[PDB]
Amino acid sequence: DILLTQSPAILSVSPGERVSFSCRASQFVGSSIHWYQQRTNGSPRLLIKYASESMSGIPSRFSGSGSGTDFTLSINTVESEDIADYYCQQSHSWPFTFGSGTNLEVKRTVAAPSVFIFPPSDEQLKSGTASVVCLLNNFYPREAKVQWKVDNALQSGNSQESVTEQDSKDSTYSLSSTLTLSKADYEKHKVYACEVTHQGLSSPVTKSFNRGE
Amino acid sequence: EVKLEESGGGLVQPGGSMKLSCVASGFIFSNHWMNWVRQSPEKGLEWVAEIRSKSINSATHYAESVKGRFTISRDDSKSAVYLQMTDLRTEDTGVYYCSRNYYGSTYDYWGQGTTLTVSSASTKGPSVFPLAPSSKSTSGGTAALGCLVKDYFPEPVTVSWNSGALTSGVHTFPAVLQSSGLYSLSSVVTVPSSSLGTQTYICNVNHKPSNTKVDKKVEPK
Ligand SMILES: OC[C@@H](O)[C@@H](O)CO
Repeated sequence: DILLTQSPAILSVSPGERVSFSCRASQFVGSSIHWYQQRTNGSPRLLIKYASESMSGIPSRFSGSGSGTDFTLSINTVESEDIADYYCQQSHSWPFTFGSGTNLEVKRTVAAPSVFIFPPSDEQLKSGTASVVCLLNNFYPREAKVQWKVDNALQSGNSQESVTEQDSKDSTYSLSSTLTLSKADYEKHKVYACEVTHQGLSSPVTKSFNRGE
Repeated sequence: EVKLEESGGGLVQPGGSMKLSCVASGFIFSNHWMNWVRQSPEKGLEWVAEIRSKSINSATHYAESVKGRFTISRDDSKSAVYLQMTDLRTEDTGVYYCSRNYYGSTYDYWGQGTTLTVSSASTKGPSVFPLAPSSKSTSGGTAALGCLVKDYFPEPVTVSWNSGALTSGVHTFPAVLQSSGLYSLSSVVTVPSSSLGTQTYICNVNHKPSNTKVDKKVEPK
């Protein structure tokens, strides 16, 4: 079987720059390399067939080239909407095989997160559990630090975080941190605080509430 | 408009069976080759099976890793292609896409995928709690609200807002596997703070393996 090596796996470029994705085949594949775009939560969409023929409706900034074993997908001026994974595929010989994909990140100016906190719902509390959620919305770059304090005691091992993939409309990330406690431990404390640090904040941001207010 | 629509994914025990279906429209189905291509974090995109036209004996071809276990078939009167999977393994977990290949070249049309999970664990439907907006989730003219979708198995759940009429500002977070073995996620939307208490916000949570379909009205606190 033919191996398609896509390296590097991550590309990070600024808007308006040209970017090139590399696909190298372990054997001659002629010109039978096809390129696909897969956006977050989406299906692969065919972009270029046979190395350099762009499909109808693909924006003109996309183009491909190459023959033999070495192939390139170019985006001559990249925009945030181009954020996705890009896969190559060979149909020179059976079975057809795909590359591992290269992810495209499009850089932007630093954006501090908006920070929001949510107390547990009355419904969940009636079930014996308290989840407290802290939302860090629409920030860049990806790195952010979230710390839970309960009556100023730093918390550990009772929270989980989830980060979205980079947004193709505005190049930002978002993050949720969920602190989960038993209703009993929730009711033994008063102040529930979320503390956020990020490149875009001049000092840590704290969002908090007093239980039962 | 070509459309491909998969269904039938879900949870199955190791060694078990499951049949996926796909219905096609927008091209002459009986002339074209229908494929299943699966995707997983470990293996990436992986061709699974192809069935070609009745005119050339409906010839079926399988990836070596599913040969003998999977059977692909088609019904041209229904514009349907099927994948019967047996002796399923943990490593068969993934998203299964229905796809057309143009006579041995490009996969030029893809469905939206259907998710298969091969696991000994049981199906559990989610509980849905509001993430209620308040001053604590207001930042200038932006307020945030959402839904906490907790303690379900397997993946996936879909969340929409106001039956899909609300898409701007929505973030549905990747699920996290809790220590319990159950998944959990939040879906949030940011809205103008002036619209709190004057506009209705309902998250529509769907978890097909447990036939949960829940609409949750999220009200200010
Ligand atoms: O979802 C956008 C939010 O920031 C509003 O304030 C704009 O209408």
